[PDB]
Amino acid sequence: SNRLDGKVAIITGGTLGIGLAIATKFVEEGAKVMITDRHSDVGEKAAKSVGTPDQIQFFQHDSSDEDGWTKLFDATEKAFGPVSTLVNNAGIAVNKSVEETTTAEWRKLLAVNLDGVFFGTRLGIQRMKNKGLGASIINMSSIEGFVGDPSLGAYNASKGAVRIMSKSAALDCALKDYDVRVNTVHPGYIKTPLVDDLPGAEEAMSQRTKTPMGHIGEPNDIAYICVYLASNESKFATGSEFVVDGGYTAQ
Amino acid sequence: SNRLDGKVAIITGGTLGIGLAIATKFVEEGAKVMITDRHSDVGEKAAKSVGTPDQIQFFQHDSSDEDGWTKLFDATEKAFGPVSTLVNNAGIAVNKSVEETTTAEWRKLLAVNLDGVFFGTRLGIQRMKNKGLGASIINMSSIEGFVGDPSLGAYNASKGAVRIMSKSAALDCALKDYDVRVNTVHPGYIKTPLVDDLPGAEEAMSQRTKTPMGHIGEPNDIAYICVYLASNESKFATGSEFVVDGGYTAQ
Amino acid sequence: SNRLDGKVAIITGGTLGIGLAIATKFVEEGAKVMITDRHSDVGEKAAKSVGTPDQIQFFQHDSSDEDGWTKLFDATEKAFGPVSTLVNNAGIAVNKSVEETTTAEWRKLLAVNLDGVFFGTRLGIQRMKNKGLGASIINMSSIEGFVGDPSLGAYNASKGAVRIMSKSAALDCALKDYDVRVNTVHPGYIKTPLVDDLPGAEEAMSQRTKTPMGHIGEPNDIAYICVYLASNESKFATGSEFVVDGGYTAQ
Amino acid sequence: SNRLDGKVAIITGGTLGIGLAIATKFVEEGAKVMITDRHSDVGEKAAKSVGTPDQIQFFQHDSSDEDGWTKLFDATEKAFGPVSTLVNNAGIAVNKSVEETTTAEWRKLLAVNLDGVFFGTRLGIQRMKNKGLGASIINMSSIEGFVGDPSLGAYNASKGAVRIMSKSAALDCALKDYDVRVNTVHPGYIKTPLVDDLPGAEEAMSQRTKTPMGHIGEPNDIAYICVYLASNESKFATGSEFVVDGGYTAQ
Ligand SMILES: [Mg+2]
Ligand SMILES: [Mg+2]
Repeated sequence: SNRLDGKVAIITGGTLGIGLAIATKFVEEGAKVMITDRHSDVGEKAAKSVGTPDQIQFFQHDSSDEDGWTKLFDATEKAFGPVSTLVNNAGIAVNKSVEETTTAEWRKLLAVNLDGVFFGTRLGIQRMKNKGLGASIINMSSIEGFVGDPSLGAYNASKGAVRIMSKSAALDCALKDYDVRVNTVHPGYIKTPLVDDLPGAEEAMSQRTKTPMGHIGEPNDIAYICVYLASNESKFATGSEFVVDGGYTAQ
Repeated sequence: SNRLDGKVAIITGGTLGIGLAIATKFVEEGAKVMITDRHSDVGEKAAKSVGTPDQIQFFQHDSSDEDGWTKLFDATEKAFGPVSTLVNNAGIAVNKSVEETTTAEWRKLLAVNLDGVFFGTRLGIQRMKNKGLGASIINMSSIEGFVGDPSLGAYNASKGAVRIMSKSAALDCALKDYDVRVNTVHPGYIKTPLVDDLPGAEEAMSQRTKTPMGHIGEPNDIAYICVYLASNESKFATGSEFVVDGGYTAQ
Repeated sequence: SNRLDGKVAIITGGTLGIGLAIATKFVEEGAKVMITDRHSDVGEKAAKSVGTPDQIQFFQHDSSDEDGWTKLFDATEKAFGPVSTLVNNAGIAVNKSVEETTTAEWRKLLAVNLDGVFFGTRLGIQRMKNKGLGASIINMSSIEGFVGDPSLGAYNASKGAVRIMSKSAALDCALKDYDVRVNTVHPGYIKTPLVDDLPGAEEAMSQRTKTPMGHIGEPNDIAYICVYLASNESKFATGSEFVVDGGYTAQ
Repeated sequence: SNRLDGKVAIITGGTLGIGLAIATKFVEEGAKVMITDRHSDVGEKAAKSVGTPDQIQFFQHDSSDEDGWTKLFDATEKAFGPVSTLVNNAGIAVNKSVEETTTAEWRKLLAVNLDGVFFGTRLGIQRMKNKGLGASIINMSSIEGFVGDPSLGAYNASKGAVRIMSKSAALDCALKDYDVRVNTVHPGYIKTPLVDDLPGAEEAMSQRTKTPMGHIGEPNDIAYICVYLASNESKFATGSEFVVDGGYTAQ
């Protein structure tokens, strides 16, 4: 409890699965939270299921929407004060090999998975630097950021981009003493909407040959590592990659 | 000599520096070559300086231009026969931190560095698969694909994407027995015409803290590794990353 | 608090610096702790400074001493019950390049840094498996396990071995459902007793060219990540590497 | 041809499989070669099957034998002149998980796989530095140096050690302008005599879930990459890892 005391966090795609879990644990640790999503209907209900308006609120926003990012930060700051933590968790997947990926699919996935993370990270640095907030930007990546998958071409590209782009940002912040850390989280297959949208994915990735533990993880598995990265407990961690994949990339 | 016998290669951005060196060594090894770039002035002059039309030719093209990619393959195949080797070397850089990167700069760099490589790789697989050519796609990455640089935000992103996207393509090709290999080359600092126009550039790059050897490489350093990857000598190498950085990433 | 409720942990080299910090946080989180070292004086004094005998105790032991490992587990189990957590933190360093390393120095460093971790890990698996303890083995590595250092030849070797050997153990435990997780922690430069004994050491370590943040970390920086890995919060994390180096390996 | 003109190489375990292939390609490229083996039953037959005494010879030696290393360098230098290339290829494997590994098996495997490579690398640097030979030390590693295997505990450890230890050596040599490069080769599964003796070995290694290409490699696959690393073609490559695993580590 209170591991995130005084923190003010923004979690994109925090109305379901992983995002929702992170929001729940964040509030549980004393942080003010603002979750985002493109569906206001479910948004409001998700925030309320986690806590009261004084601890968590919802803000309709598409991570690929650049201008919206500024409005998202203004609303969050106006409601809870200066933002200190950002979790770029919103993302989509396309079940296509590089060979069979259409340019439309390619641009659509990168708009969210890459441009969106870029927009959030860029603005996050500008808004959270030099304010003694112990700012932390957590960029949700994936095991798909370390290894490839024959049917996740576009996805693999976006995740590999986020992985290294985050290091660049981490270095710049550290070298300029911005008081902003940047790190990536690389979830292995986790029981969530994105995976439960990928035909037979959970069954396939439960096989011992894919996930050594013989089962996939749960949203809280990612929420806990995010709490650590959001808290001052990891004040010396920046530009690092934290994997929680049940052994997937160990073999 | 003849380490690339019978090969037909396409080299984007092969009219200068690294690209030109790869083209030179490729022809030298018996491969038919087609180099590209948007500048026909230097392009046509470059091809002729390497060899005659029967061994090497120039094709004006912007790697970011999707439709052009099909015309590029048709022209090459029409001149030398079925393409068997593709080197995605064309790329640009922006000297900006993630924080100071404009969306215009971001999209412009990704259009060439990411979309361009995606377009080439996707079309390459479709055209070079299942033809007993011993097809090989070499995606030029960088050390900036392994580690970040505070002032190369966008660049880092595109190189990180190419790095993992290439593994995806490598896997799909192998698993489907397409007879197509996909690997990435990660050059460290290389002494090129552009580098010479920047006062103190090579100087800073040669600092022991950056490049342990105390000096940067030359175009041929990258050409030689590309020869190996283009030849049947590396028929068992796919989805791998080959670094030639003077020890940059060793420390 | 109580993030390690019911846990029984063994921490080698837990009488000073990092080890002592891990022990402090562990007890603080409700875990019973047994620290080890070769100096009884400092050891007993250390345990008592952290807590009472019912929560923490000391056991004189050399991690390189194979037989002692069994006595260490028996004493810990006899005092607090079945061991569920093992932190292989004891290690030594030699300031020598590979070229100038004597065979005696080489064997001496590997005896502790490699054999010692092997002994603890091997026995740990045998003793902590299949007991519903949520067992966790944390092998202390280093940034020197990812990158090399011209003056830490032997050290680099032992850290590189621990890094991959741990993945092997992690996989075997997961595939056999031993209820035992294995992960490595890779600290960057940390303000340890040794570092403070070397005039100007923290200075060289703090150079931006080495640690981007401009300063080294503190013992608690490593203790916090160890708490996460020891708790059920990371039940889906195994065979992974967690880095806390102030940006050292990011560049 | 003549890609290793003037080179004088030593290849440990060069009387069979990979080692023999490397020796064959080296001589074929103009290098003088000395192959070693712990045993002498095929040493002469092997060298003679590759070429005449003026191009290749055999020297009985156990890589774990420290003193023998000096005699090996003297014999080679006496026969062909100053050694310029060293390939630490001799190694052994134990099919045991970390949990089931005996201390005897542990020490035995490390003596050859780790100590042996250390002995060769250390002496190599001392003997080949500052002589304008374009010296190159190639330390044979494995995919088991990047990822773990539940039944190769000790093996994983030794390969992870060689992987990082090599980087240390590479840095020291580069920083001190020793004119010695150090790199590692990480073969995936390779069809070797030993493999043919294990029933169903190639079958299990050819599973798509293990090797995406659906088949393992051959000795020449490793010989070719070694030629590149031994020649001046890779004068700017040092401290790097070169993987040829048929896509094993790509997924
Ligand atoms: Mg580095
Ligand atoms: Mg893998």
